Amino acid sequence: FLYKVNEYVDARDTNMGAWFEAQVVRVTRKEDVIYHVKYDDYPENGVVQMNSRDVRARARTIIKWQDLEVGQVVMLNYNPDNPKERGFWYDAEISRKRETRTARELYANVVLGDDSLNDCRIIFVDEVFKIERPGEGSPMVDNPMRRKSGPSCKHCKDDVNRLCRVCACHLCGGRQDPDKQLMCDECDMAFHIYCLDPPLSSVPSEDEWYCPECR
Amino acid sequence: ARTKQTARKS
Ligand SMILES: [Zn+2]
Ligand SMILES: [Zn+2]
Ligand SMILES: [Zn+2]
Repeated sequence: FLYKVNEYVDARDTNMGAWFEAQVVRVTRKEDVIYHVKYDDYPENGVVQMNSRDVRARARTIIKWQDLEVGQVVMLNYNPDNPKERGFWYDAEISRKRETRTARELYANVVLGDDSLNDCRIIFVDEVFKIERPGEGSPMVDNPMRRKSGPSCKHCKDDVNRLCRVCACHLCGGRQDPDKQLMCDECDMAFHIYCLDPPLSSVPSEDEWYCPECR
Repeated sequence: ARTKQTARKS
């Protein structure tokens, strides 16, 4: 049938409506089947079950500015919360494009996991992906390149080997053992479980946690 | 409680 095991694909999180880089692990039946996929860089989530609807062949082809026509549904990067920043990958129908001397302006209606979002100013016009349509093209069986996702930091430049205090631990600057990296519900700064002067031994089951700076 | 691993998917 359609998608095979080991095949690299994109899994759409029905909640936020975004597409994530994943890989098929198993395929069961209830084209009405269940896809058990694992996310490349989300091991803490393990295997996840997906409807055939929320699974497509891994994106690979980039549509450059010149070939972007209005009314063309594609997959681009957008950050609904911080539009001026890099976000995640959603489906969108390009509404209009406007090129001047200072910038190529791309506008599209970003589709989310509940309802559309009309007339969004797409920042990354060079990173537009063509949606692989079921059947057309070959299956992705070889480990492909990585799309850049998640907001970037202008203090360490997202360089893994660099210690930061804005995107990493507000205290030391490390970036390891991230599931123990408490995040204050006030200044959004990260604090390791084992860094602040009474080192906590576990995760505060309490919904909120306000760091020392914020009491 | 929000850990950096949890708040990833905004
Ligand atoms: Zn940083
Ligand atoms: Zn630390
Ligand atoms: Zn704080």
